[PDB]
Amino acid sequence: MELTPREKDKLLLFTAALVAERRLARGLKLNYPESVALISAFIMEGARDGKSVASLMEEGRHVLTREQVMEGVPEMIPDIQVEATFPDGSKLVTVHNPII
Amino acid sequence: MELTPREKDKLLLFTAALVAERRLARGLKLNYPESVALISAFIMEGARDGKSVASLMEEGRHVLTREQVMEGVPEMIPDIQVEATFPDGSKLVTVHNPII
Amino acid sequence: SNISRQAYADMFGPTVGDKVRLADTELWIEVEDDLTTYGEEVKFGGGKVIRDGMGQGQMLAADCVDLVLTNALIVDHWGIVKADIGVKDGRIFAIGKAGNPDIQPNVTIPIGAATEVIAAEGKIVTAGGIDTHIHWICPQQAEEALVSGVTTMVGGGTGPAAGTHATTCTPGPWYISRMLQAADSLPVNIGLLGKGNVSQPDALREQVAAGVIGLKIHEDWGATPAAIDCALTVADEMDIQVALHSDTLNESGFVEDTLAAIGGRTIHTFHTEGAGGGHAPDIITACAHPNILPSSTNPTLPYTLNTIDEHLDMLMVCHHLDPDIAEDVAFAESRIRRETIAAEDVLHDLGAFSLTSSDSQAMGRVGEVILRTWQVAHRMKVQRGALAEETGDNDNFRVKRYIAKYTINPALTHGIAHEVGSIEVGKLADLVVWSPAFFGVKPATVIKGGMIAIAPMGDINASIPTPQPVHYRPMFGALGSARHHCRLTFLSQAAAANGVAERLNLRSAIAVVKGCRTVQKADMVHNSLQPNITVDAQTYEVRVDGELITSEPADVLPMAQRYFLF
Amino acid sequence: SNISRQAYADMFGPTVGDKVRLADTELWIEVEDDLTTYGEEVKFGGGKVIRDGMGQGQMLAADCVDLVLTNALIVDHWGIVKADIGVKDGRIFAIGKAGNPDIQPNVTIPIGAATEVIAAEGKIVTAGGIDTHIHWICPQQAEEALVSGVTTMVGGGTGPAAGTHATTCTPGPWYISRMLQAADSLPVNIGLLGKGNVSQPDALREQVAAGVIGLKIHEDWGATPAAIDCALTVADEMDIQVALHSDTLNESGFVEDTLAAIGGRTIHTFHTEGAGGGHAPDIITACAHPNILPSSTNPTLPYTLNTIDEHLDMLMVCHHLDPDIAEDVAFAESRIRRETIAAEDVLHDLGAFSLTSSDSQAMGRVGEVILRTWQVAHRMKVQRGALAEETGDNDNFRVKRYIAKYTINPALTHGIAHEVGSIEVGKLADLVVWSPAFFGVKPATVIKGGMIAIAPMGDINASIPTPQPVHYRPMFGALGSARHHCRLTFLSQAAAANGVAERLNLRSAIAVVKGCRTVQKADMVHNSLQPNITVDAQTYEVRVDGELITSEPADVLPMAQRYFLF
Amino acid sequence: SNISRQAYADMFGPTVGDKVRLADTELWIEVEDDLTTYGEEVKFGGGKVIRDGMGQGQMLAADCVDLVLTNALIVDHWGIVKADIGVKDGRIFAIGKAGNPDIQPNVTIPIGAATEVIAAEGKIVTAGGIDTHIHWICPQQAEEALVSGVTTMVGGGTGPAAGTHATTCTPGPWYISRMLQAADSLPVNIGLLGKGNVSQPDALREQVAAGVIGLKIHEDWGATPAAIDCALTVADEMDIQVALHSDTLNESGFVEDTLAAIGGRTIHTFHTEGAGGGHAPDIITACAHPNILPSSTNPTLPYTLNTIDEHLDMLMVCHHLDPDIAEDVAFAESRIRRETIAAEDVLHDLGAFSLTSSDSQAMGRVGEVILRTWQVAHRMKVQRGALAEETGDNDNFRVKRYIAKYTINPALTHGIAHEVGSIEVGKLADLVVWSPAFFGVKPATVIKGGMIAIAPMGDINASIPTPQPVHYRPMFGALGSARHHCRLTFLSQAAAANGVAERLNLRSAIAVVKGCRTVQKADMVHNSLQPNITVDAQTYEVRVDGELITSEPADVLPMAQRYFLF
Amino acid sequence: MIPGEYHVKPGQIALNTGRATCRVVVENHGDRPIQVGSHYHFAEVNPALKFDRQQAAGYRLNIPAGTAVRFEPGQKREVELVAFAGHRAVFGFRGEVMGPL
Ligand code: NI
Ligand code: NI
Ligand code: NI
Ligand code: NI
Ligand code: NI
Ligand code: NI
Repeated sequence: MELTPREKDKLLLFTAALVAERRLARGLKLNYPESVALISAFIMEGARDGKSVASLMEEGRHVLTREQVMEGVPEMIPDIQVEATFPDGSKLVTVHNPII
Repeated sequence: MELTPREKDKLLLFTAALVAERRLARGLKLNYPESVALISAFIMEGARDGKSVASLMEEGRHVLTREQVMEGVPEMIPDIQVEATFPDGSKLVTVHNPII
Repeated sequence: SNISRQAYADMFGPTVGDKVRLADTELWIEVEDDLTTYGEEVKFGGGKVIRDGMGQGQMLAADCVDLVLTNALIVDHWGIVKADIGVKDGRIFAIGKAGNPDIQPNVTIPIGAATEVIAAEGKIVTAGGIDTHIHWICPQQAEEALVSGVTTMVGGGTGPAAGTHATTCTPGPWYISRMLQAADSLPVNIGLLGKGNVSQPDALREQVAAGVIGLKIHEDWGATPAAIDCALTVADEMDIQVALHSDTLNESGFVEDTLAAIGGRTIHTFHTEGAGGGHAPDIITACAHPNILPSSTNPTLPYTLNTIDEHLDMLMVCHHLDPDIAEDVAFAESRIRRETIAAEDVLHDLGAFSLTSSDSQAMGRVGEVILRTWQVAHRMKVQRGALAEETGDNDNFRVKRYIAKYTINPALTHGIAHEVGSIEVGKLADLVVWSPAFFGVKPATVIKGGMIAIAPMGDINASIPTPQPVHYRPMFGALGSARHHCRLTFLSQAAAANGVAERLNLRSAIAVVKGCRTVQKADMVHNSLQPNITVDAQTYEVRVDGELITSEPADVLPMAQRYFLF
Repeated sequence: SNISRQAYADMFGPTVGDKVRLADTELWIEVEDDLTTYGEEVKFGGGKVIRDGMGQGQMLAADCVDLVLTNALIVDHWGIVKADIGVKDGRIFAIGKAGNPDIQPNVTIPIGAATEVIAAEGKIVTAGGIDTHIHWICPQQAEEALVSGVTTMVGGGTGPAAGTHATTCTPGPWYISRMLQAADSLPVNIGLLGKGNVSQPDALREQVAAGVIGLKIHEDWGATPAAIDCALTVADEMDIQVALHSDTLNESGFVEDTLAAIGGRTIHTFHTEGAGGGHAPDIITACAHPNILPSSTNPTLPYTLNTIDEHLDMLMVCHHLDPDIAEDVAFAESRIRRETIAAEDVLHDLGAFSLTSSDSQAMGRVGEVILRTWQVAHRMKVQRGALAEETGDNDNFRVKRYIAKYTINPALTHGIAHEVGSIEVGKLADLVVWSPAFFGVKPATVIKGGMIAIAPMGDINASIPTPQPVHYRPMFGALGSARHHCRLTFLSQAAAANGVAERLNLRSAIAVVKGCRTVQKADMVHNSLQPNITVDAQTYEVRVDGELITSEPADVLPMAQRYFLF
Repeated sequence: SNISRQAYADMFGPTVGDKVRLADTELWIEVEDDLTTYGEEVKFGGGKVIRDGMGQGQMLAADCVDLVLTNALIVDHWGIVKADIGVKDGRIFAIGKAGNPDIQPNVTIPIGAATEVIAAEGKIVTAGGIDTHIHWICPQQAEEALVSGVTTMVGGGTGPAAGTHATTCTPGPWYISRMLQAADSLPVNIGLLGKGNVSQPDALREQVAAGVIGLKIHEDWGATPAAIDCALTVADEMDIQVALHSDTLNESGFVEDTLAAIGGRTIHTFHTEGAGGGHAPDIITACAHPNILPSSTNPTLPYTLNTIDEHLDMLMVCHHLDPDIAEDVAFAESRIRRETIAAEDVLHDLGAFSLTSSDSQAMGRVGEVILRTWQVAHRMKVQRGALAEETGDNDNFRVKRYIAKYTINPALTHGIAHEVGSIEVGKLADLVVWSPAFFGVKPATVIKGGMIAIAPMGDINASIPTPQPVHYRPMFGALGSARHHCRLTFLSQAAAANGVAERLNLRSAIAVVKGCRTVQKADMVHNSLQPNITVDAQTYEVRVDGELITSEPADVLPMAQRYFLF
Repeated sequence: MIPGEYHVKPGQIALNTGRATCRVVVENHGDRPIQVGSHYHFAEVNPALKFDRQQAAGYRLNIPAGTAVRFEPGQKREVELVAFAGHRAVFGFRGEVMGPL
């Protein structure tokens, strides 16, 4: 596969998002790292699908709501940032105030 | 579990194959590392099940077709190799020209 | 007897007249020359040529090379040639024909008992990349750059501190000493930049004497005419380079005022297009000047349909702007401009911009200098067709023009081209071996000073090195004392004379920079154009001799989704 | 002109009278003082204050600091103050007002060309934690403690051997020499404890002369009156500390007999509540004594609804007891007692227990010393309300009382408070920068000897350092020769005089312990209470002057599920 | 008073006459002797024996051991004995009875204040494995081998280069010097092999003088009679070993011609069965010769139902054969032969093959030397029953015969048995502690030179070292200067005399090889058989005195799917 | 589009041009296969190969570099040989020359 360190680092993020996805499916209110991982992995999959940076900056705000996360988590996350390989190379996606 | 470095290294391969499995399920054409991970993990599970090396050298050729992978990927993968613990210990499985 | 050209190419790699596609781009290279004698090629293996009394001779170690890269397809600024490369004492010994003079003709690279072999048939071999805009935010950037094919890193910083997050500055003797000590641990050649923003020359001379090979002038420390003048006066006295991130805010003057302060002296302008920083909206006009060595940072390379959206937001987050303040919005819009971002790609194609760099973790991607350079070359071939300099049905001149941007031109700019930057006799053997399908994206082997430093490696417990998972792992060239022997720490002439290496107990080989002041735009290999360039203050349109310089944004690029897991 | 207090706090961090919640606890700190001149705050960035001729002066390196932490909200035993912190030569230079004396008033921390900047506006800055109950079971404990905000580790051991699994002892000159050599590789300051259990003083003097800064007396090696007397006699001769895990079994005598053997000499009692070990059921009575410096280990901190169940079983597994043997069950029940576990939290709140520690991987969690200290402070505020010493509508005195437990008090106990343990001029610059929402749980930056040693770091290949995944990665302060310059290995006076550092070729900076014998309970900062404490032999009830000391177990704690992935 | 034997075994481990199953195999060991005095066993813990004035004495460090492994069940070539093992100054001090001579009888291993304890009750302790067929393809192989219980690695290479992918050769003084420098970083003892294929003896003498402890003759560099003669002439002058991979192609002669070139001189034949390389189809006949020390590489050990299919394809991929070329197919079929692969297992059982090795990442598995040795012993017990040498209802002699294959016999072959290879007084304390259920598969503790170098380790932040996830992590014996003190770099006598260690600034302890030329088949511990062996040129059938030597392929093996995650 | 594909110029390459060549009939009289590489000194091959050793002095097989010719037991072939060049000094093999020729 000739995985570079950056690709191996993203595998860690994908795994942390699997933990969060299973907890959200059990109906738990997610904590700080679960929430960050879940939204970040969602953006990476959107980039793999060929969605635009502009589209994902908006789609990222509809992954989790205040009722799905623990008290104070939305305030702990003013933004989520992640880079992914889009059809036109690596790009940075910033999701502002993702949880409302 | 007393995991050795070789067992931890295979966990990385299993994770990369989970990424590929989810992308193939969304109907995406897989790229080079996704394709290598998907077929390699398939072989490791076949060895765990007790399939023979000869059987897996043939079964590995029917995991992905040219229509399920990006242009040029079959040419980028002339063979896939992976070792796994069979009932009779570690063995090397080589899948020649896996994607046609 | 005869062999078909297809069978020859399969066995020994391509020869004169054969063409090779670079990765998944539309770029094709043609073999210009082959230094072999047909029938006398050296191949290593069972029943092959490199064996006692055959391709391997009876000479003592002093009389043969330590390493031979056999049948390499060399791609460098000087040619696209098929040859064997000999390495001796960690340096390039010769480019030519390897073998045993006892039984073979025309041998220029003797192979003996003391010779190791790297099989380069069917591979492309290039010099190691040189990135001159590194922010030393974290030490993990070294392995990330090395994996990408970058073997030398010039920059500044002290770790993840505010000063380093913004600027390539290692401030003061204490931090310069600590970073030179930390550099021994990293498998890349390193040179440091000091903080150049001061109007007292002695505060600059102390940093050069401590070890810095250059000074960075950054607007965040005050890129005023007085600070620029002071740094250039010291640079002229001490044979070091000055790197510039100019006054975006036009607080002290406009681009013409900074150019007046420079007063025709040699300076390396970082992110010359200006999205990464500099006089808004016209820092790009600096590429008209003979004393300016202009570089681009990589996020704007090439122009794509996602560029403006990512950048407008990337800048807004870095500076804590908030889209509700009209003046913060007016600032962001003055720095991120579609007109200069699109012109930059054309200016690289014309050879008006001479270097590419990262701006690592500070509006730049450390592992993408090489990949993005080739993406620009591809996009320019697609949009512009053949260059005026092109001879033959190939892209050889465009390839030589672009490879010079991350190899020889950064080396010349920073006064280290006597040690690194190209595959040339006497230079350090920093070489990258690429499979053509993965050229510019994922190298087969990265060699530092004659030892393999990093390479893809399969299962450690496997019966062969190829079984999955295959991922980049550090090799012997990256371990302790072998790493120290195989890497260089660059020092200023003042630091070397003052015995800094001995005082700090630096373990790595030392090299000293020279020729930073005499280098000019005319010296930039294949990238010496000085266009009559203008930027309209109202529209931001870039023109050369009144002609609009523009390009169209890419929807999809090569060297992207086909290769990377994420 | 005027700015609103809300706008000021957003731009420069809180000022006098503003309050800040500590993480997700009910603890609130109030800014007591601010060392700035309003309007003259230094901020770094584009168009900001720290620029040539502005907030940055023209002074030479000898005349300015190497590093400035701007606008820090300092939390230390001595105050909760807003100030700039200057660092020079790896040591704290001043706490005050940073800037350029050429244009700014009241500057006490000069900024020059040689100065690096850490932006601490909106952050809390504390001294690095000091853990004095480390079992050196594995070297991975160093990074785990450093990430938690612990910069100094005192303990003993040789790796995952039976002796070390049970006790903090590095036995004999050979292992002491090997562990001092291994310490150079770890990014924490280290001091070693030897095996104190012997009745021949020369076998103890040899260990001190080899390098140990203290001796551990552990019941597993025989904590008899004769062994305790021998270790204390040697400690008094050699200026080193004695740590004690007393005779749980009451084999040689009861707690009064151990106290008689101590004979009023200075000693550090580990896990004084007794669940971690010690005379059953009354080792807790040692905190009444002026010569005893009492610590708690962290699994019993604070008392929770899962405490007893985890501990009864944790002990049963360690000692291989099996719930079917009535005498093994009688032993387990004599060591794990709800009455002393609940009293311990109150005794910390009253300042009768002076230190907190881990007991790392031997009934203690190496990464939770700080987190659990704050969980106790929270639980005590909830249950007890304001302390008698509290002034104002804040928790400042409780915060100063608790932070002293893992900073200055362990440093004073082990004779290293001249080097570490607090933010004070001349001390090593071991500093932790915290975002208030993550205070005590996940630090923003950990600084060792003036260099950043570890920090959260996002994607290495990203255009900025913040994109995911963000996780703790070692920085330049943790690499080779820079790490050696930025950490300390503590030695006894005998080992330093005998040239142990030169003999073993130790590469790190060396510090020598002093003042271990003169330290007493009265010297424990904010934690000098000597209560008239008793434990009922039949009920285990803890009383102070006849009054029952107890607390209620927590169901849910702050600094827990909101922050951690597992 | 009396204790039942079952209760004794549960408390102190098995004693004389008790049997233990090796992992999940059909092999049973019987305790032959016990060096203790019943009632005087030393056990460490709360209220146990090893305490001041009890099992721990008052002696100074010079008068007691640094480390004691208590109640170990020793398994070595010389016996299966229950004893305490004492270690002093990183070397084996004694095998016997530990304790305090002041109160205990028959003490031969004094325990004092300076003594660390490893609890070996219920564990099997063996010498560290010695792998002599290492290809230095990547440095990650060192940790992989160490985890498997291998503490010494002899081989050659320079990283993932063509030469090293095929052969165990470190070519020339420059690469030999770099690899000796890199070896300081690895937690295994290392010795290097040079390139032996040359007909000019001075090119070989230069490599030995640079540091190699042996020379490898490989067919890929030309294994001709003249090259073999030259290497053996130099080896006889310089006291180093010669390793041989013979001419598979029979290009220069048949196996008899190579044997004539050897001329009765000492040589180590690698992969003697021939699937890994050598004169086809009869290199196996070399085991009849008194001057030949024959080893097997591990992929053919033991013969299984998947062996031929994996190998035929493994070879086809290595050599780039393609199943469509009749001559490439004829070559593959001449090297991979069911007849020799099946005979090899029997030849190991008879003691005609004396060593096992890996051939790491070049048709061999670095982490499986030990596991596969035991799988062969199991398969041979199943197929052949008791050995003729067997006494008692146990497998003790078979166990001693097989353990010698990866411990003492490789050490004797390479002239390092004066330092490593067995648990014997004065040898380096390289010891492996195994839980019987995981014997040969996953060790409990790996000790290098008296320090624990690697061990399974649970959650670093846990209250105890056992909670999940448990995985192998490097310990203090693998860190910087402690690692240097605890490992050996082996040099030739010429390199040691020429001051190579000082010139290269090698930091590790140095050992010098001796006795490579005088070792013969008769010296191979329990494996000295010289059978009258023949191979039929047409059928490949192996016969000893006319009798067919064969075995049946395993369907399922022990030490496999029960233990490994993948 | 195939990543890294070659567009080989069609034609032929003439090997060992201008060098002296000869042809020898060789038979494997042994009972085991023998394979000879392109650069081996042909006069010093396995003695079980029967041919005119005097004619083969200073020659190697005239085949693509790195390739080999296989002789099964009893197999007969006529091979083409090409003279060694450079200093024309033979060292190694069966130690029959060990110097110029
Ligand atoms: Ni900039
Ligand atoms: Ni920058
Ligand atoms: Ni204790
Ligand atoms: Ni403890
Ligand atoms: Ni071999
Ligand atoms: Ni081998």
